[PDB]
Amino acid sequence: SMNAMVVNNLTLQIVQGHIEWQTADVIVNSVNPHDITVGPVAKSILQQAGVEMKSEFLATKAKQQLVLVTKGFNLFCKYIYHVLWHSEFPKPQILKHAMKECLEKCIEQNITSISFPALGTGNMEIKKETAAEILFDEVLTFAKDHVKHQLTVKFVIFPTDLEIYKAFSSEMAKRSKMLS
Repeated sequence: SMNAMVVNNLTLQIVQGHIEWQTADVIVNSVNPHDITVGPVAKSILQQAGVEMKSEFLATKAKQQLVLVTKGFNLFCKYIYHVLWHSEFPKPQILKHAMKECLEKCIEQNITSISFPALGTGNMEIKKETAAEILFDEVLTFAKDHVKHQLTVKFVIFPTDLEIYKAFSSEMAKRSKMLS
């Protein structure tokens, strides 16, 4: 099935793999803002990035939002964008607004590649198809509003999350057909 598409200066890719083993300018984490040590993506990123990443997260948080930015530390990225799942807001709203914020931050920081997990999936509030719709909506809106910005956006799906992979790939194929 489809795993990559180009929309003007934006390249969209779906990859089966480990988010924490990516090389990209930015890797996106997904956390409970009060405790970054739980959840499959968060635990993987924290293990790979190392203890100094948690220290910087905590220090930055104490100085203070939907995205908190740290260095990559032992990840092969320059920055980590930590999406903060604040408990008091509806999850679909957080997903949409955090995606928009991440993509704008890419322009702010001269980012050429950003790798996301299957953001917004694996909870009880958002259907996988809904998460895919939201994410693709925001990436395509971004491309329409910032046509000049060259960016590779990759969604990295855990290799055994086959249903999630199918949902993202189906959404890609639909978007590609709409655009052709």
